[PDB]
Order: sequence, then C-alpha cells, then structure tokens
Amino acid sequence: ALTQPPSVSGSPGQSVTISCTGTSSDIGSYNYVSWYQQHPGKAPKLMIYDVTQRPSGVSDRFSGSKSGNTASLTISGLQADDEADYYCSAYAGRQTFYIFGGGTRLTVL
Amino acid sequence: ALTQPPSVSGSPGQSVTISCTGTSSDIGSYNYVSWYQQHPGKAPKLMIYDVTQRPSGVSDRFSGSKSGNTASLTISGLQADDEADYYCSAYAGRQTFYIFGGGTRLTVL
Amino acid sequence: ALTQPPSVSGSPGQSVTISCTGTSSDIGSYNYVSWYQQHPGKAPKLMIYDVTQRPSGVSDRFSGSKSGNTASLTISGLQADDEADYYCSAYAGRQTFYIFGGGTRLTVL
Amino acid sequence: LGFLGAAGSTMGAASMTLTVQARNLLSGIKQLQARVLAVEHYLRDQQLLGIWGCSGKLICCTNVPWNSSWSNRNLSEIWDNMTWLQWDKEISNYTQIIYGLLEESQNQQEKNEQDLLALD
Amino acid sequence: LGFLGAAGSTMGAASMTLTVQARNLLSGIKQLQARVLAVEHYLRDQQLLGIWGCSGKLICCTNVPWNSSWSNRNLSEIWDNMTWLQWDKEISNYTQIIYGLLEESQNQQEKNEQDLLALD
Amino acid sequence: LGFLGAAGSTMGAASMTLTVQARNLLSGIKQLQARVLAVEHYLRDQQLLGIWGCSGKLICCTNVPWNSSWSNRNLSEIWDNMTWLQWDKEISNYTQIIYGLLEESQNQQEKNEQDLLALD
Amino acid sequence: EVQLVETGGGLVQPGGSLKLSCRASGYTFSSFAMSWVRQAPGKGLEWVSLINDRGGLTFYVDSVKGRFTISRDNSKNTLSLQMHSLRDGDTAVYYCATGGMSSALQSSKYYFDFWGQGALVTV
Amino acid sequence: EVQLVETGGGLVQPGGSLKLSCRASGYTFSSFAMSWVRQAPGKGLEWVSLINDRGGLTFYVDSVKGRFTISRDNSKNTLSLQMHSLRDGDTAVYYCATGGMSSALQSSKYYFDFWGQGALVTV
Amino acid sequence: EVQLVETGGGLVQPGGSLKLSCRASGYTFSSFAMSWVRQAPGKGLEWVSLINDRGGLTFYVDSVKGRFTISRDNSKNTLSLQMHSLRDGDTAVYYCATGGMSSALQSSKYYFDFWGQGALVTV
Ligand SMILES: *[C@@H]1O[C@H](CO)[C@@H](O)[C@H](O)[C@H]1NC(C)=O
Ligand SMILES: *[C@@H]1O[C@H](CO)[C@@H](O)[C@H](O)[C@H]1NC(C)=O
Ligand SMILES: *[C@@H]1O[C@H](CO)[C@@H](O)[C@H](O)[C@H]1NC(C)=O
Ligand SMILES: *[C@@H]1O[C@H](CO)[C@@H](O)[C@H](O)[C@H]1NC(C)=O
Ligand SMILES: *[C@@H]1O[C@H](CO)[C@@H](O)[C@H](O)[C@H]1NC(C)=O
Ligand SMILES: *[C@@H]1O[C@H](CO)[C@@H](O)[C@H](O)[C@H]1NC(C)=O
Ligand SMILES: *[C@@H]1O[C@H](CO)[C@@H](O)[C@H](O)[C@H]1NC(C)=O
Ligand SMILES: *[C@@H]1O[C@H](CO)[C@@H](O)[C@H](O)[C@H]1NC(C)=O
Ligand SMILES: *[C@@H]1O[C@H](CO)[C@@H](O)[C@H](O)[C@H]1NC(C)=O
Ligand SMILES: *[C@@H]1O[C@H](CO)[C@@H](O)[C@H](O)[C@H]1NC(C)=O
Ligand SMILES: *[C@@H]1O[C@H](CO)[C@@H](O)[C@H](O)[C@H]1NC(C)=O
Ligand SMILES: *[C@@H]1O[C@H](CO)[C@@H](O)[C@H](O)[C@H]1NC(C)=O
Repeated sequence: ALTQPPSVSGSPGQSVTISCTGTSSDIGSYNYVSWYQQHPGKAPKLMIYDVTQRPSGVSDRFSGSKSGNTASLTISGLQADDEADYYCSAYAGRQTFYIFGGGTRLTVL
Repeated sequence: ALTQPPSVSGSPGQSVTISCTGTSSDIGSYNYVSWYQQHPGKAPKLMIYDVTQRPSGVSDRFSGSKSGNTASLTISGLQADDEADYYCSAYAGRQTFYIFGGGTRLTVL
Repeated sequence: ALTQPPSVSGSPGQSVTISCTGTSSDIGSYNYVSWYQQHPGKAPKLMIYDVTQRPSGVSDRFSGSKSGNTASLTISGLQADDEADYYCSAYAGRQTFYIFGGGTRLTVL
Repeated sequence: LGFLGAAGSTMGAASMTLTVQARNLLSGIKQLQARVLAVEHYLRDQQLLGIWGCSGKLICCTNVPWNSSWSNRNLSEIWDNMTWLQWDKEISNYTQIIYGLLEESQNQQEKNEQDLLALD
Repeated sequence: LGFLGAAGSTMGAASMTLTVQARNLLSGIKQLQARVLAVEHYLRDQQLLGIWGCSGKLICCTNVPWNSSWSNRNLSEIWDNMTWLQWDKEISNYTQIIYGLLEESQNQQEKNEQDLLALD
Repeated sequence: LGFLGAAGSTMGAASMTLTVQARNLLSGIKQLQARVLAVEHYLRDQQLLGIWGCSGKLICCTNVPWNSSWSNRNLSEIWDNMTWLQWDKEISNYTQIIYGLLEESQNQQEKNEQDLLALD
Repeated sequence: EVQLVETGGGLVQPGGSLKLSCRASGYTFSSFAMSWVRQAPGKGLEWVSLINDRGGLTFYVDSVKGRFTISRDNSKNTLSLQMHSLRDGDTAVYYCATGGMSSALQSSKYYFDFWGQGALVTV
Repeated sequence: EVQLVETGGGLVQPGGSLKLSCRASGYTFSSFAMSWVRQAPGKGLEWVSLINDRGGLTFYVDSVKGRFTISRDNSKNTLSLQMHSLRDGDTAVYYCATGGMSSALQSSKYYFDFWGQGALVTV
Repeated sequence: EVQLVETGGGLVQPGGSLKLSCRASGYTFSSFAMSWVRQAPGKGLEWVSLINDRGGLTFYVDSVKGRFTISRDNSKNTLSLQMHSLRDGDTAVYYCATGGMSSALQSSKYYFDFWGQGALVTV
C-alpha cells in the first residue's frame, strides 16, 4: 500500500497539499499517479490522472506533481465545500496492477 | 499432503466410507483422484482410478466420488477379508505431480 | 558465500593448502573455481583460473584441484614473500554469477 | 521406410516420418508450368501454416477444441487402429470448417499478444 | 467484407482483416513470367519479414522507437481517423529508413540471444 | 562492405554481414528456367532451416554436440584465424552427417514439446 | 452522461457465491477497458479485477485470483463478476469502473475514469 | 501377467550412492510411462520420480530433484534409479510402477497402474 | 602491459549519487568483457556488476540491481558505473576488472583476469 497522511486541514482561501509515498519499484518507476476525491456517501470520482494531468470538467484548483519516490496533490484556493477523503493510486506493474493509499480526510476551517 | 481419517471401521455386510481432503489447487482443480489398497506386507494395488472409474478385475463393491475440494471412497458390502491400509492420491500440477494422503486403517468387526 | 579457513601457516620450504567449500549447486556444479592472491595494500591478482589451470607468468608453485563440493589451492615450496590474503571464487549460475569466500591469511614462519 | 513408406502404418506410427515426406515436396513449357505450380502449392500450404501460427513446425498444437461431430472416436482407435488415408476420408467434409476456426483462433491470440506487450 | 473491403476503413478497423488479404497474395510465356514474378515478390516480402524477426506473424512488435519526424500525429488520429492508404502516402519518404533500422535491431538482438545461451 | 565483401574476413567478422548476403539471394525460356531454379534452391534451403527448428533466424543454436573428428580445432583458431571458405572446405566431407543429426534432434524435441503440452 | 449501475445480491453466508453485474450506458462499451474496485466499510479503496475492452484478458489481485471470475458481454453492454467462497474479508462496497487499461492502438490509461454508484456485499 | 521386479542394494552409509533397477515383463515396456514411489517404514506412500515412455522427460519431487537420476532402456525392458548422497530421510521401500503419464496421442493416465514387489533401501 | 585506472569521487552523504569510471589500455578493449568488484574495508571481495564486450548485456547482484547502472564506450576505451541512493553498506574499494564473461565464439572465461588499482567510495 501507499502511505498518505490521515488528515489535512487549512482555512478557506489557503492552499493545502496531500502527500503520497511509496517505493522505487512502483510510484517512482512509472509516471501514472492518479488522485480521487470521495465525498462521504458517494462513489470516488477522478480528480487527477497521469502525474500532472487534470480531467476535463474538473476545476483548475487541483494540481499535482512527483519527485523521487513521492508525489503530491495541491489544492489551491481551498473552499468550504471540499469535504472529502482524497486517495492516491499508482500503476505498479504487470503482476500487481494498481496500489492505493489510505484516505486523507480534508477538514476546511 | 492430503488428509484422511487414521481409521475406519464397521461390521461385515455394512458399507463404509473413507474420506480424502485437500485444497482447491489440487484435489479440487483436477478430476484425477485415485485410491489404492495396501494389504499388510504387500505392495499397493490400484482400486480406483479417475474420480469414479474402477480398474478391470476389481469387484464392484468399491466406488467413489468427489465434491468441492473433497473426495471419498465407498466400500459397500464390507467383507472380513478387507484388511488393508487405503490411500488416496491426486494429480496436483506440472510442478508437483502427485500428492498422497496418509493411510486409513480399515478394521472389520 | 563460500567458506575458507581464516588462517593458514607453515615454515619456508614446506607446502600448504587452502580449502574452499560450498554446495552442490555452485562449486560442485561448475568447474570454474578460481583463486586470487591479494597482497596487503594491493589489488587482487589472478593466481589460478579454471579448476586446475594457471595464468601465464605465475610460478608453478601454485596448483589446485576439486573433489565433490570442495576445492583447494596448494602452494608448494612456500616462500617468506608469500604474504597475502588468498580468496576463492566460483561461477554459480545465470542468476547469481560469482560467489567469493572469505580471505585466508597466509603466515610464513 | 522411405517416402510414403508409412502410408499403410497407423497414424501414431506415421507421425514420426514427417521429415521424410516433407523433404520430397520440393525435390518444355509444360514442365516449367508444372514446376511453377508445384512451387505455388508449396507456398500456399506454408501460408496456411503461417496463418494458423505454425511457422517452422511439422507438429503444432492449437486452441481449437474438437467438436466431436467431426469424429466421435476414441484416441485409442485413431492413433493406434487407423491410417492417415482413412482419417482423411473420414473428415474430408469438415476440413474447410476446422481451418476457418484455426484462422480465427490465431487472429484472437495475435491481438492478445499485442495487448500484453502494451502493459508497462 | 472480403478482399480490400476494409480499404476505406480506418487503420484500427482494417488491421483486423489481415488474413483476408494475405490469403489473396498467392491465389503463354508472358503469363508464366507474371506468375514467377508474383512468387518472387511474395518471397521478397517474406524475406524482409524474416530478417526483422517476424516469421509466422501478421502483426509483430519491434524495438525501434518512433522518431516523431516520420509522423508527429497522436495515436487517436492515426488508428481512429486515418486509412492505410493515407498513412502509406504520409510516410512514403521514410520506408527505406525504418526498414534499415529494423534490420539493425534484429542483428543486435540475435547476437545478444546467442550470448545469453553461452552462459553455463 | 557489400555483397561478399566479408568473404576474405575471418569467420567471426563475416558472421556480422549475414543480412547483406541474405538479401541478395532473391534480388527467354532459359532465363525463366534459371529464375524458377533459383526459387527452388531458395525454398530448399529454407525447408532445411525449418526442419532443423530454425525459422525466422540467421543464427540459430542447436543441441547437437560437436564430435571433434569433424574438426578438432580451438575456437580461437576458427573464428579468429579462418575464413568461411576454408572452413567449408575443411568439413565438406561431413555436411551430410551433421544435417542428419540436426533433423533427428528436432524430431525428438518437437515430440517432447507435444508431450509437455499434454500435462494438465 | 456515462451511467454505470451495479446490481447483485447482498448478504450471504461464508462458503456461498454471488454474481454481481454492471449495466453501462452513455459511451461505447466495447471501446473501454473495465474493472472492479472494492472499499471495505472502514478502509480505503482496493483494486479487485481488470478486464480489457474485448474480454479476452483478465487480471486479479492475488487474494482473489483463484476465487473471482470477471466477464463482459459487449453486445448487452453488461459486466459481471462471479465470486466464490465468499470470505469474511470480502465484505466491501464494490464499484464498477471504466478505465485501467488500453489496447496498444489507443493512448495509455493506467487510471480509473468513470465510477459507478456502488453496491454493498456482506458476508 | 504384468511382472515388475525391483533389484538393488540395501544398507549404505550416509554420503554413499545406490543404483536400483526394475525388470518389467508381461506388457510392452515402451508403451507406458514408468515411475518410482517410496514408503518410509512408518509412513504412507510418497511419489519420488516419473519418466515418460520414451525416456526423454523426467520429473522429480523437489526433495530429490538434485540428487536422484531416473533412466530407462526400452530394448532391455529395464528401469534404473541412481541415488546420490543418501540421506537419513531416504530410508524407505521403493516401488517400481507403471502409469502416471501418457503421450498426448494416448488417453490420460494421471494414476499409477501396475506396482512391483518393492525393495527396501536403508541408510 | 594492461593498465586499468579507476577514477571518481570519494565521500558522499546518504541518498546521493556517484559516477565512477575506468580507463583501460594495453589490450583491445572491445575484445573482453568487463566487470566491477568491491571490497568493504573489513571484508573480502564481492562481485557487483558485469557488462559484456559489446555493452548490450548487463548483470548485477540483487543488492544493487535496481540502484547501479553499468555502461561502456568501446571507442573511448572507458567504463562507467553510476550508483544511486548510496547506502551505508556500499562503502568499499571498487575495482575495475577484465574478464568474467565471453561471447560464444571465444573460449570460456568465468574468471576475472586483469584487476585495476582500485578506488575507495565511502558514505
Ligand atoms: C502392416 O500391417 C501389419 C499388421 O497387419 C503391421 O505389423 C506392419 O508393421 C504394417 N506395415 C507398416 C509399414 O506399417
Ligand atoms: C459442433 O458442430 C455443430 C454443427 O456444425 C454446431 O451446431 C455446434 O455448435 C458445434 N459445436 C460448438 C461447440 O460450436
Ligand atoms: C472409448 O472410451 C470409452 C470410455 O469413455 C469406452 O467405454 C469405450 O469402449 C471406448 N471405445 C473404444 C473403441 O476404445
Ligand atoms: C460428406 O457429405 C456427403 C453429403 O453431402 C455424404 O454423402 C458423405 O458421406 C460425407 N462424407 C463423409 C466422410 O461422411
Ligand atoms: C465508410 O465511412 C463511414 C463514415 O463516413 C463508416 O461509417 C463506414 O463504416 C465506412 N466503411 C468502411 C467499409 O469502413
Ligand atoms: C530522427 O530523424 C532525424 C533526421 O533524420 C535525425 O537527425 C535524428 O537523429 C533522428 N532521431 C534519432 C533519435 O535518431
Ligand atoms: C494529442 O495529444 C495532446 C496531449 O499531449 C493533445 O493536447 C492534442 O490535442 C492531441 N491531438 C489530437 C489530434 O488528438
Ligand atoms: C518526399 O520528399 C519530397 C521532396 O524530395 C516532397 O516533395 C514530398 O512531399 C515528400 N513526401 C511526403 C509524404 O512528405
Ligand atoms: C584482409 O586481411 C587483413 C590482414 O592481413 C585485415 O587487416 C583486413 O581487414 C582483411 N580484409 C577483410 C575485408 O577482411
Ligand atoms: C564421432 O564420429 C565417429 C566416426 O563417424 C563415430 O564413430 C563416433 O561415434 C562419433 N561420436 C559420437 C559421440 O557419436
Ligand atoms: C587450444 O587449447 C589448448 C588448451 O586446451 C592449448 O593448449 C592449445 O595450444 C590451443 N591451441 C590453439 C591453436 O590455440
Ligand atoms: C574427403 O574424403 C576424401 C577421401 O574420400 C579425402 O581425399 C578428402 O581429403 C576428404 N576431405 C577433407 C576436407 O578432408
């Protein structure tokens, strides 16, 4: 599994980041680190695909990057409505296809 | 290895069964579960081959079947002369070819 | 790793042997057991290659052989100048290529 | 036995002489035309083998199951108690069905191989 | 669709009909010469496929990267929005470069295979 | 170097130019007969390669050991100090023995492959 | 416009079996790879299975490799997942998703794109 | 009418070797696969090795894979098994058996059919 | 007459990287396979990596398989080894050596022949 903080927080109008870490054989070896936003009671929806790409229809407040064996999601302009558990996932190989991390609870003050 | 009871018994004229159990990758995955009767002091001889087939020359009192991840041998019309250790065996794969269970001692009252 | 004595000794003019042991999958399976002489402060140099062959330029006092799952280096006519750590090595396979033993300290009395 | 020496032998005996006869498929305008036609027939059979996924092979296994209606005989009465001429006659009505299935099977496998090579 | 039926279809649709057309490459001195020439052309194409390491294959993958200058299009506009005739015209100036690279790639791989078979 | 350019080079140097010459094996009744014969010779050599288990290959390794009597030379004096013409002359008396062994070796391996594919 | 709706049973006893299915609409079903992902009630997301756009290639996590079967019917625009044995550790909400793979002639995915409503399976 | 008679040595010291053999009669030797099975004095049966009808393919249990060699001579109707190292755990009665494999063109076996008298090997 | 001279850096901090190189002379560089062997200050010799005479095939010990890259330039008669991560256990004198492999058309090696001066790498 991938490691993520259990909780992230900040005040409206501020930016926050959610980290995702793994090892050199999975998150560091392939540039396919996606992020999903799961609102309580709802199915997850795609927020980020590829390391830096955003799906059409998703606001430009969500961005991300990777370095070394880690990656992160940056949420600029945090809003009161961003109440969700964020998950990272990455392609690992032809034997193990996808690895997910734990959810990070975003609390907006 | 396969698991079999250490001992089975009954009176002449009664039927008895000997169970054989394994896992889903061996006895449950291939329908090749044979049974052998080893009289004390003698080499084993074939009693059942395939899941339900009998060799020619063997009495029709010996039959068997499988279900799920288990199989059994049924001896109908038990005779006083059926003094032997019965073994089950099964084909497991192209790496491990055959797996045998422990012997079941048949005591006829 | 291969096992060698930590120390070998003898007087000038005497012969000594240095053993090398392993298992049936490496030193016993391929006849490629080489020996190196590492003088203190110097890089190792080749003394024996193949099981029984000597490099050109190396004195004929150094010889060796193998039997079973072991091999040895024999130094005949031991001289006061043979101050070095001797190592054995062998080809193991296409996954693990070379295995070295520990050095044997040769003390000349 | 030599060329066609196994013709009267059983299928499981004649299957061991495939190289003897394979080597004899290649070894005056009408005679030149006959030679060109022999070459064309050789190449057409090699093309069929290639399409089915059998290149440098005399015996190749496939993924098309036997449908029983083609022949519901036991293996013990085909390979041990029958010749290739009798077998060829027995299934002469089905050779254009089996070949079609073989082509389709390779087409699926070849595409599957490509997809398995696109996974990073 | 039949022979050349997919000619007007996209590259990713026409790629599924390779056997239909492959089977139609083999199927009076001037006519005999025409037949011999057709055989020679078939064998030359098979030789090129063999040199590149593609024997009994209609679709084979290689280790030559696409150099972009040959064509800088997206996959979504080649396989889904283009025909094979348009593609053939688009890269007609580069077919003698790519083939050369393919031959060199196989030459390196074949030698590498030999070396991997000489390790005890 | 071009076609036959490596003819005077050592065996281990000339072994890297196999594609140069392979591509030159394919590239008026008497002339048409000559063309048909050239095709037949090409196909016979390809058939021999196929029988031995070498299809789309220019260099292929086998399971037939060298028997020494054929040639008891070191590798260092064959690949580094000899040409292919000299080697061909040296073993011209044994080429019909080695080929026979190669055919037998493939026949055993092919059957063994079939048996390994019949284990559930 | 893409709608993925999961159906199937709920609570079963250990040792039983369940066949789940997914109805897809709003896109060409045969043009995308499909997969199943599960979330235990108190955990994060876990990938369970992947099937390509033609149904010929299937992949599973080792923990279900010998127990779950994934299949699809491109004419009915329907997926199904048949689970055998049904262990206590398999209690989760299962989601139908579009993405996770491509077919060499299409651009790469390696991400899940469309997610369904989800269905809860308990043991 | 099928007779399988094992021969070979008895007690050896650890680190030695033994060559066991089996004489077959009453059937066509070359038409059947052959195998060796062993039974420790206080245990059940354990499969040790399998050789096909032509002698080209051999299989072993991992515990003997690098120590035992199985071979057959179809002209002499004779099997042999050469054991090296000879560990304490190898004490058993060894049996010669006909069956355990087929050759693609014959019906399936996957069972042992004819059993020999057996021979006791100790270390 | 064969001279193998190692160059490169010395002490780095954990998590850094180093590129070592070896200049060869006195023999035809392209005719021999090359390898790197290391010796910890208090230990014996350990093989680290092997590259063939053409540079196409590389082999590593598992402990460095995902961290070290070996390459050669046959026109410059130069080897290089690029180490990433640089763990505490990688402190050793690294030696450049000629031998360890052959190319099918040459006689067998399976031994290291010529050794360089050596260079000490610390973390
Ligand atoms: C012809 O048939 C007999 C049996 O009737 C058989 O023994 C013999 O080997 C057969 N000949 C060939 C060439 O198969
Ligand atoms: C076998 O052949 C019959 C008649 O052609 C056909 O109806 C049947 O579907 C075939 N079997 C299979 C499994 O397709
Ligand atoms: C074919 O096999 C069956 C067993 O399924 C058997 O009953 C039948 O007699 C066999 N027929 C022949 C000709 O061997
Ligand atoms: C093939 O079909 C015809 C009828 O069209 C039938 O008379 C003939 O016997 C069939 N061939 C075989 C081998 O059954
Ligand atoms: C021709 O083009 C149309 C779209 O304009 C497409 O629907 C049709 O399938 C094409 N025909 C073929 C044979 O590809
Ligand atoms: C791509 O083609 C150009 C022009 O032929 C060439 O200069 C360039 O080096 C090529 N790319 C590669 C990676 O070789
Ligand atoms: C090709 O892909 C790029 C993304 O790298 C995209 O921006 C561009 O619009 C695509 N072009 C077409 C024709 O699909
Ligand atoms: C090939 O090169 C010529 C110039 O020599 C150019 O006119 C032509 O358009 C090129 N072909 C393509 C497909 O670009
Ligand atoms: C011819 O031989 C000389 C050595 O005498 C060698 O240097 C040269 O490369 C050879 N030429 C060819 C084409 O092999
Ligand atoms: C080598 O050739 C000789 C003469 O033909 C032959 O007697 C000998 O048996 C051959 N070697 C082997 C291993 O067969
Ligand atoms: C061949 O190798 C042997 C070593 O076994 C050596 O003694 C002999 O001199 C070599 N001959 C040549 C021509 O290299
Ligand atoms: C081949 O054999 C003949 C004798 O029949 C002999 O004169 C000739 O030299 C041999 N060829 C070679 C290359 O030794």
